[PDB]
Amino acid sequence: IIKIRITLTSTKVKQLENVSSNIVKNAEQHNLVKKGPVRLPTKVLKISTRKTPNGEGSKTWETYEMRIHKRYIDLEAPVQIVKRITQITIEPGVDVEVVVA
Amino acid sequence: AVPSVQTFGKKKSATAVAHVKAGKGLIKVNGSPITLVEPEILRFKVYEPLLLVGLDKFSNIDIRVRVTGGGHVSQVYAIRQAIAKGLVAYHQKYVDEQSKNELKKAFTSYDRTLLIADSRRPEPKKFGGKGARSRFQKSYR
Amino acid sequence: LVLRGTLEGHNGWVTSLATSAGQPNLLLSASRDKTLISWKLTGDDQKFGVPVRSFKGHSHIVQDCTLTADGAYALSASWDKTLRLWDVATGETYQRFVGHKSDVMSVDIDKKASMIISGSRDKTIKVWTIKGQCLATLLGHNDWVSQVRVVPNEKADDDSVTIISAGNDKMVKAWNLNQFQIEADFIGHNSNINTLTASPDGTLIASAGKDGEIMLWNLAAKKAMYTLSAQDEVFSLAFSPNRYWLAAATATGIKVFSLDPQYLVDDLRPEFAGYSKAAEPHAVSLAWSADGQTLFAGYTDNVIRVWQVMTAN
Amino acid sequence: PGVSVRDVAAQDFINAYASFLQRQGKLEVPGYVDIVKTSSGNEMPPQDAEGWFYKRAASVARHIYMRKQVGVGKLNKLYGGAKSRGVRPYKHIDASGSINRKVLQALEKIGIVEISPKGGRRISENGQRDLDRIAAQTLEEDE
Amino acid sequence: FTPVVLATPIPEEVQQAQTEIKLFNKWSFEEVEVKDASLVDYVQVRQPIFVAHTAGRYANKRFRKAQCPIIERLTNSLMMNGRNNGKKLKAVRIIKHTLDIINVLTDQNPIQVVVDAITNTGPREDTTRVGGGGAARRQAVDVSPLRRVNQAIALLTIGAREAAFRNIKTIAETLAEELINAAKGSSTSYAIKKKDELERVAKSNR
Amino acid sequence: GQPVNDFIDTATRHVLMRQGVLGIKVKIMRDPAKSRTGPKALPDAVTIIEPKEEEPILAPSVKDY
Amino acid sequence: TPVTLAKVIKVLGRTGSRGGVTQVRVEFLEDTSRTIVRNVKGPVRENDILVLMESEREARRLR
Amino acid sequence: GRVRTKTVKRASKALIERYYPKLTLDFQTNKRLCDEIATIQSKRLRNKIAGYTTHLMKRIQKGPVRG
RNA sequence: GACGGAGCCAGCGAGUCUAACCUUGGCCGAGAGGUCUUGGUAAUCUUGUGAAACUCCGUCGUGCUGGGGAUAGAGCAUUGUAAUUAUUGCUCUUCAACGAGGAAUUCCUAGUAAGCGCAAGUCAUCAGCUUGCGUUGAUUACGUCCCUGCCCUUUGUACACACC
RNA sequence: UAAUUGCGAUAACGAACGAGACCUUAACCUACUAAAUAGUGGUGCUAGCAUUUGCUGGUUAUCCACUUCUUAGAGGGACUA
Repeated sequence: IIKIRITLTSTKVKQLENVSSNIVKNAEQHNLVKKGPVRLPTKVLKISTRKTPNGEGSKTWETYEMRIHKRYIDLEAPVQIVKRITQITIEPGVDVEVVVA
Repeated sequence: AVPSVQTFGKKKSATAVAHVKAGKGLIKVNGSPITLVEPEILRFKVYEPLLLVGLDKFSNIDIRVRVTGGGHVSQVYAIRQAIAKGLVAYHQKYVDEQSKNELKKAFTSYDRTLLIADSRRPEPKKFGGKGARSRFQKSYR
Repeated sequence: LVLRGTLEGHNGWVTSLATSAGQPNLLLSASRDKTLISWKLTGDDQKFGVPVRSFKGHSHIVQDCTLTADGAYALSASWDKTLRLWDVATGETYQRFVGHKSDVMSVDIDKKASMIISGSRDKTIKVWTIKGQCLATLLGHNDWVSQVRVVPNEKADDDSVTIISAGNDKMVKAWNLNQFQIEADFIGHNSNINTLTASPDGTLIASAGKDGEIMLWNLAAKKAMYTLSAQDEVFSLAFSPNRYWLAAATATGIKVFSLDPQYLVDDLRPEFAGYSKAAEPHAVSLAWSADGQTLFAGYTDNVIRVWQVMTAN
Repeated sequence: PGVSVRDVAAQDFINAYASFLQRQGKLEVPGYVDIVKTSSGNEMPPQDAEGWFYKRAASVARHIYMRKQVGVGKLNKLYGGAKSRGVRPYKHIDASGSINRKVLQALEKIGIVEISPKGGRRISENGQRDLDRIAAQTLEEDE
Repeated sequence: FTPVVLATPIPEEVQQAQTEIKLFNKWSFEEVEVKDASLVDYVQVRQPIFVAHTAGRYANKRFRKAQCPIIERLTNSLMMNGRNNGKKLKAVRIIKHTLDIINVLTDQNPIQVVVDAITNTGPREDTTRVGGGGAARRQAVDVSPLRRVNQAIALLTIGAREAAFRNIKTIAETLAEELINAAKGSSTSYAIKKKDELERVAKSNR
Repeated sequence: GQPVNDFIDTATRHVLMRQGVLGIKVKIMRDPAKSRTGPKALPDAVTIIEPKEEEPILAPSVKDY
Repeated sequence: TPVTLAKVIKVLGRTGSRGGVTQVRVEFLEDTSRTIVRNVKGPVRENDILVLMESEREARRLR
Repeated sequence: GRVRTKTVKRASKALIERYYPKLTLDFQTNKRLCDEIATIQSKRLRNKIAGYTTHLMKRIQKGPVRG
């Protein structure tokens, strides 16, 4: 019996929501308490860069953006369930981390 | 079960929470009374709903409002909107419908919307000018 | 039966209406302003009902509502895919019922008031409990389950219930909820079928829709009696608990008919000032009282007008 | 019927507690009370070169009463000023850390404010008490 | 007078002066009179206000600046000359002190002197530009009542600033003095002097 | 619109010649009908079904099972 | 002095070279049958009142 | 200027041309009807379709159309 | 309005691995700073970013005045291998042109113009710049084809390098 | 109509791009999911006061709720009704 905390940080939002739905379904499949999703804000990584090369023309700026979403869940699991929920719970690009205490 | 209710007013960023409980009559913002928050030239603007409705109804409600955001002006507008909403939400939930609607119509027949959130938000700054719609002056020659 | 006053306090179309069979003097009206409002009756010739409370929070239109007969539990079917159970005092949220993947359309309670019925625009007929778990999940209709109604069966409280339900896939189905199945099916409507009503004695159902043709099915021998030409869309239908009437709010007027024998008593028209002929304000919500002495009618323009029973001359 | 400081004003309580402090006198005030600026955001030493230490001490006692805990840097950020950068446009510059240090240490030498857990400085029981005794004075300012 | 006192005091001066009728800060909103035709529905004094700061939307539709209350429009007009844009609490403190000066100078209600002043200084016929081939003469035009109110308040404030600029005279004193002389015109006030010049150019260019 | 991002993909290549460089900007607009990740149509085509008629008179009477 | 107070019946159209003048008809507020074309300077609307010191002119297009 | 374009006008004429006896003059009911019988990609496009459809039904109960 | 105390109210943002990022809290320094730990790989700490305009009490009273602070001398710290041809910050002092800007000319129709500060980009240090963000918050229009331009039709042409 | 926007008129008919549709953000939502990296309430325990129950707090985990304000998913809403 241990007590872990998994943090899912990604930008493909519905892949995030689907892996968190997988996690909450596996957590209710053998319930821990309920420990539903805790939802951090959208960190917005905005860059403003000139559209123009070497400088002739009207001055234009594009604000390219990245939209990062962080979520995390506590769990009260055994170590074998920890290994399964770090291994068979995988997806492209979705950063998954399990911090223990 | 200590029949309280929490409501909320919202200016452009000044967001106030309003706690209303069945009490003795104290109206407080940031722990001090509303008579001791000091823009002082909007003091009658926050005095508006109380002496609007005639103060002998406030004797059984204690209200405490906390505001985050904005400036002095928008915080006074946030607290007056929030305690007026809390008054009419009390008179909806805990006493009669027509008392709620009577205070509601007496607020509508003066209102600066007074129980309604204003949709006025600041437009972004567009590039090419230090104003939101202003631009930098040009030379032509 | 001439008009006796004016009721206001809603902001949209007054959709539906109910009272309690023990205490006739309280009203609960559900209207298109996402809010369910109660009245007390005082019998004043200009302010006949006086507002008491309103239950709020719905993300869409409360379409239907019904109460129990001692004023204990209030049920509001609203198009935000839920049905809400309250008390008529303090408005506190007792039991939310979600589960319909599209808009709930009609709810009712039975005569013991622990089996809650909700017909829904996911083509389904759902029976939940007062707790909030589902007892019966019924498929069978091709299109929307627009209105459902329990029937008041025989006396002595038998352990057996019986229900009717319209469907704008052109059916009037009656279902037996002991083994959760159909018990009878009646056909003959030409257009989409909004409203159906069962009698006090549990053998007359009068059903109609956008046709203007009120067809009566007797569930005694399961026979089908006749059809009266209502000639416009019958917005709401009600059976009278004493005169055995068909009281119908229709797309131009309000036709009220006495069944035994075939004679129509009255063709009500409330007079307005300002609205025009192709812009008529029509009636939507109808309710008799529990004693059958007053009649409530809620309209598209927020208002409820009340009719009284009186002599001819 | 109950006395707290939030039922008297801010100007009037700060001036009343400054009058208390220059009445009771001994604070271990510094020697440079007429030399200094109070901030780098000022271009002239203050007008009342006499009792601004007592006004500053009264106001910071009120501020520490009002808050949870605070330090010398955040008191500098509070009492900073708008700086005339000359022809260059204005900014916000911090106040005198030395003066804020010696006034906070003087209220430590009374024991008005003390060191707090998780650092910084928090109000004492007797600091609240004497603040509420002068609040009792100002809530009996009505003759 | 039917008193009630609560936990927080909320003093009796306020509880008496405001509950029977809703005043200004402390000024008479009752018994005011606009003595003139063509100026009703363009002033606004019948629905009062507590203080003349208000959060109104007065641009999204066309004629709602007449629905805006009038001494608010006085504060809005005095917060200009872009060293002074956006200090509206300073401006409304200026009109509070101004109506104080009006009551200590005159026995009249100060909002009545405001109504009288813009009613008296609002010019009646202006003179607009024609294409004018050659000599470029200008046709006389009867100015609208909303522009009567607009140019009245505007010239009041321009006289306040340019008579208040380089002198020990402060803003409420100068605004009060232009307001009383534009109320009962003496032809010593810059507002009504500009009014008389507008009428002279309109007559001689008619 | 955002159909630029969804339903068409670009490919810009500088191609090196015997003389100076040429460039090819291939824009392939795939179907929305087989865009199996994303919405199955450009937001310009509305798909309706046609219904089935019913005979008018029908003799309104009762069946029983 | 003859300062005449008149009532707008109908507004007519935006004259002027620069496009800021309004042609208008005025009923006289005292007689119903004296209705005058008048060029007004600010914004005018229906149902409202005007001041005229020469209410007799009745001009045409301001070019 | 709220003038409806060819997608909304053509699709609303199509659903009233093959779906007259299903629809009504109710904005809420016809919004839910376009939910059921419309394969669309926007709630605002469906709202504008349903609004012009209620507009068309409100004049079609008063007379025909040339088309 | 300047100045001196006192009230005290924001939001988008950035932030160090095998090396010098944001730095809370105590200590001294008038100030700039330097020091001893604690906190952050960040809705966890810097942060309530306690920002400024604004607000109250008080001196100053029209004099190119204490407004403005340019220039210029002396010194103390910080960044850098390096600062003189000032990197920046600070202390003292010097107290200029500037008395509301000519002919022209620019931005703008609602939380919009304007005053007011902060973040971020380059960054060892340098923001008067810019990209964003918030605070206070208007007068005036709801038009026009007059001027400068645009689109459509009709017409004229000896113009097509197209009325320069 | 802002719109080659549509109604209509037709030697034109049926089409395509552009506009619109689309997408991001901004406003509302006591309505589902919630959260010691968000806030409240109550019981902790106590500080100052007047002590007439109270007020303003302090407490990183003392507990239990709670989701109104916060955050972000799934959705609602307006279509000139």
